[PDB]
Amino acid sequence: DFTIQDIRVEGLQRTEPSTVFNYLPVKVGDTYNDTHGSAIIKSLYATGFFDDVRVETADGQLLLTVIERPTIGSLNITGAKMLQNDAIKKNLESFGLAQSQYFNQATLNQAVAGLKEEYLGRGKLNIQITPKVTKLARNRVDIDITIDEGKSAKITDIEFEGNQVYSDRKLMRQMSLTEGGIWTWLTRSDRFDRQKFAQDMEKVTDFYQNNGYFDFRILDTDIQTNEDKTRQTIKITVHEGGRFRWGKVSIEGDTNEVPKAELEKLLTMKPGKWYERQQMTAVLGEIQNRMGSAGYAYSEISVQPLPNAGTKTVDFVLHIEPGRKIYVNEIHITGNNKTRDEVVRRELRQMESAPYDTSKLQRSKERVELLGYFDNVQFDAVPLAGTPDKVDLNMSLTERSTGSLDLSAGWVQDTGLVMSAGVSQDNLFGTGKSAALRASRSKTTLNGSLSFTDPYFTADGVSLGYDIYGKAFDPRKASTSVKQYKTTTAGGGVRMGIPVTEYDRVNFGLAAEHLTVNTYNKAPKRYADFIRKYGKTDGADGSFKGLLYKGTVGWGRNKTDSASWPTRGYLTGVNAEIALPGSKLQYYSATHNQTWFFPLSKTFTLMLGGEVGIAGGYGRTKEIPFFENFYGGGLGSVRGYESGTLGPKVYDEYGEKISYGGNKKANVSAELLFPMPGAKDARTVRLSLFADAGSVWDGRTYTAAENGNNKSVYSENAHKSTFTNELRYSAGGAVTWLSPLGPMKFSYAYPLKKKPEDEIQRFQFQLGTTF
Amino acid sequence: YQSRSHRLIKLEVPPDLNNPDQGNLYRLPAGSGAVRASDLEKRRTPAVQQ
Amino acid sequence: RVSLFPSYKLKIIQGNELEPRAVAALRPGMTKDQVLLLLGSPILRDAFHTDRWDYTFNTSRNGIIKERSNLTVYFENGVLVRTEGDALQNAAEALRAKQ
Amino acid sequence: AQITQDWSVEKLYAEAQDELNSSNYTRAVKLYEILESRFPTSRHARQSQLDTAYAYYKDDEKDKALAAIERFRRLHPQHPNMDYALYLRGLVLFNEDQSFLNKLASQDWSDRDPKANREAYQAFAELVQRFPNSKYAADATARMVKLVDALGGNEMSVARYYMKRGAYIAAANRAKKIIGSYQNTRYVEESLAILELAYKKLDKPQLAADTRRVLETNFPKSPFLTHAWQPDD
Repeated sequence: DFTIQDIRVEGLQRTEPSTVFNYLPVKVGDTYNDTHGSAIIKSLYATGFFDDVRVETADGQLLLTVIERPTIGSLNITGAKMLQNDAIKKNLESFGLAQSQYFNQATLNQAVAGLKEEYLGRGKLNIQITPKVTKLARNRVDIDITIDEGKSAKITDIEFEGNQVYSDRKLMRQMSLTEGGIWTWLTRSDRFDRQKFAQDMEKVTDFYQNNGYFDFRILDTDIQTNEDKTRQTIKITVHEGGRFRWGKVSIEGDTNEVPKAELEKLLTMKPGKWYERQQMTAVLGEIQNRMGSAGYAYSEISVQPLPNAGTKTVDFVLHIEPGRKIYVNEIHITGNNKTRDEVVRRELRQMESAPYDTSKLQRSKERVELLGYFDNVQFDAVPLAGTPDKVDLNMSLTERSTGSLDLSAGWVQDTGLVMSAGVSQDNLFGTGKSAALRASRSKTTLNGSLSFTDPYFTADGVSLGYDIYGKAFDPRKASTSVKQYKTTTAGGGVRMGIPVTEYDRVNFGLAAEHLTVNTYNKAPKRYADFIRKYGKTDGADGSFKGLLYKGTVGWGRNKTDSASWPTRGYLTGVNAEIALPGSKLQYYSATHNQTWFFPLSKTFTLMLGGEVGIAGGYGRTKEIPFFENFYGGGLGSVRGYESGTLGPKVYDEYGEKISYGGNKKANVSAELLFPMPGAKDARTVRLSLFADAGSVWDGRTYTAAENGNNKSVYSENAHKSTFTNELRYSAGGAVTWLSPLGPMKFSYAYPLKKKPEDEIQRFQFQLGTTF
Repeated sequence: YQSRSHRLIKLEVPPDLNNPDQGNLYRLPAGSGAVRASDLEKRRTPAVQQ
Repeated sequence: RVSLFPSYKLKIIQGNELEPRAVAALRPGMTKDQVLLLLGSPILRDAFHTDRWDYTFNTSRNGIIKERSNLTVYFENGVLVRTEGDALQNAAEALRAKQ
Repeated sequence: AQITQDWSVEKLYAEAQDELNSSNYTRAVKLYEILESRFPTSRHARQSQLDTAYAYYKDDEKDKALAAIERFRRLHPQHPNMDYALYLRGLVLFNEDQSFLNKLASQDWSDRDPKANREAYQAFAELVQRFPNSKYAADATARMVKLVDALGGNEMSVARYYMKRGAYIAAANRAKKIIGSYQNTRYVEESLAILELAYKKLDKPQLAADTRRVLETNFPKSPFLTHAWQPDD
């Protein structure tokens, strides 16, 4: 036995002997014969401090001889070709070896082995790894990594065995891995990867079993390299089992609350098509999602095939065994900084203490994510110490910055410079209560706006808000001489939403706008009549002033998977602006919108455009004011000829050409949208080809003008611009670049059915916002 | 109008009611009696020689 | 917020549910652990009347309680003595109708 | 590393602190570890280990701040400046959110989260338990009582939101939790009232009578006796 009395340690440089004294689990005044003789070295070896210590017993002062552990002063990185040196530095720091980090050799060996295995997983086979150790000052050591990558590992031949039932050509063309050819050098479409080959194996087994061939016993995988280990040849052998006809699915088990017939109806299946195994996975997921809305979260479902040879069929029984109805005792919310707790409790479903229903929790998660405040949202399910019937639903939030300053500019094909400024805010450091300022300015447009809304007016939900705008429009500008009239608007209006169902949500809007229109030197036929019927003349000019008490009914839904680079999903909307009587200019205008998408290929996607709009006349005025008419033709409309050139065209002073526009609009669009398959799948540029018609009509006919008619026949019925369903065909490519500094839309389109009066513009481009 | 104005009162109870004490959570001894303090901008330590 | 509008879209809320058949299995003279395992954890249990395990249900829509069914159970000496509530009657009727 | 110029540790520390004073953080942290790499055996090394975590706290990122403060905690467990470590960890984990864009001087503190508030309370409790008498303890106790009041306020807000929807079956449980585990706060004589209202709204007269009796014997003068509870705002 021995009693410790202020033991002295020696052999350190920067370890502050007081600290290592504190780390000793023993101190002065302890009986120690041999008990903790190894406990000291075990505690010291832990936490990474030293590598060799000697301890003995001598005259109350134990001679502690310690040698220090080397320290990784600075990490050096180079030689990365397929990967980046910063990325390898980061996932190596994930294993440690930061600044001086009490460097250990075993950790370095483990790290180099891990990175070597990772590189071997890629298309790199013979890679030289040489980490060098050098002796800098007292304890600093430096590690440098050098990666000697080969060119690549391309595949030579891809062939199968036992393929008595399927042709190998369709096999190799179905796998996500091809062989060397003429169009295969690009994108490096012949590299060998472990995870890629595994995913290809899953793809081919899904292809075999979906087609109706069952059990697909995959014998073995045969990889074969070449000399020097640069080229690779793959060999696969498989085994089929003949097709079957699965038509006798059945469900048996306890269904305490859910009726058996309701689940039986969900068990959709037919004895035809031999089979489709993905359909079986889908119906299993559906029966797990249905049972799990009544309150059975832990319901485990089993399936066992009953194979019957000779007749080549297999039947299915489902021994469902649910139990332990699951409630929701408490649902916490974490990561809710910068935002109120009620603004999240107000939106999510599955209120509290109710049965656990996944069909409602999924809608909850989709609802919270549709707010724009948060990026990542999860819904865990942790049990409680009262495990029978009780779980918890602690959420998880990733707060993203919401408020910012909007200041952008752009360029349009005809006017040119456009501005856009105004502060934006999605959360006034409280509830939703979004407030936004915006004021844009161009060489011909100017429209400021102060907006402030309130998502939840009532308890359930009513989007109420207010706004003020001062829009002003005047086209007296460059070569494109759109009909001459100056307009200036001002006024606000209450906008109120009212959800009718969980998905659809209409919104009503009333507004009181003041408007003043100003003409110019002698006006065309369709302007002088209006200005003498309602306006007041001022010498060789005139103007008009009034009020525009008006309403607005709208409705819009959207289910695309992303704002940019779309996929399956479709935008739809209905709009209607009605000028309620009481003030002058009683008119109304409806609108429609449809942009059906279709992802009929992994790269090629389709879009089915379409919109319809009518602006009828009612009340006092039988006609429709021109400044609230529709302007057919343009980039988004027809993608062909210049904007504002559709509809009727008349002559004015000095033998010029203008266009009024009609109140019967429609157009159908269709493209073939896909990115550039040249370099990679970079989410930066998308390409298409435009194919879309247009239409605009007024119904009347135009024959009297400034002594000259711009139409071939003397009595051209202006009710249409051409034969039945007035239109102008168009076609041409569409180049789109989506850099954050405003979108780039380069559309070059060749016209069709080019009349001798429609001013053509085969090249159209868009730059910025120009809203 | 006599709503709460920072009045710390332990929940008393009449008999035959099984007092809901269950212990208190997030102990507020505040060390002692929950005293207050002020600011001095103590977010840095020079420690040049001291 | 006053004078609410006829915005006919209101989330349905529930409070608790209980299996009907297991209610008939209740027998006087039952211990706490076994009845908790057999019938289910009560969603409402005050701390002022310890012994008063309760089960309720209320499909609510803007304050107006549409349908409800409550089941109570009283304990003493750690053993079931008696129950009450309209849940027994409707449970028996549903068991006689279904089965 | 672009200059890597030989100097004296004193002028390195002076340059570092004067760069910190000039709101320089990205270049500061890269000029902090250089002195301890060149001179590990120095008090300036520990001063650097502290002020780099301080500078990380001065910015929005906190994970690196927690990493650095834990590095210091595990590295020098007996340095006399250990008090600064716990206090800095508490302030970082509290999510101070120091920004004049959202000052909001009121800051009831009932909105941040339960997680960070609970962890900051735990950190400050560890601080006051470790150093009961340091250069700053009363501030720790003040922040601790403020954090427990904020937790009580969060619980009361969650309880209040359910009462405006009809789910009285949940307000009852939440008010029972507040009554039975959240004393020393200010939300006591209101949880009893909301529990009474929830019990009455579910046709349970005995429960409401009993909780109202408890309320009246624990608070002889309260507006909740005459006027029934009513959600504000």
